[PDB]
Amino acid sequence: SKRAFELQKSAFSEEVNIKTAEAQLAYELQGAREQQKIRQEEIEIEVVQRKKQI
Amino acid sequence: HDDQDYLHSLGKARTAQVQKDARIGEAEAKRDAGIREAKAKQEKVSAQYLSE
Repeated sequence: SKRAFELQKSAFSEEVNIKTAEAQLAYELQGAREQQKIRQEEIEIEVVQRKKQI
Repeated sequence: HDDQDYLHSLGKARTAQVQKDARIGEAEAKRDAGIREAKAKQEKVSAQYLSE
């Protein structure tokens, strides 16, 4: 009985840990995805500036 | 009265012969208690893990 219980508990812990591990790093994934556009505009700043430095 | 311990051993023989019965009864009782105590322990643990 102890073996059956431990096997089932470890099996459940497998996917619960998988889902958690996705959960923490979804934040970083979306943060980088947004930083793409953030830096795009932060660098378009001086593009616009140098356009009229002409 | 015997000061040579002649009759004390003759008395002690039957005391041993009854003490063997005294021990056999205790052995019966202990085995009979332990068998079903362990079995009931087994069922309760099995059900507890089933609930877990």
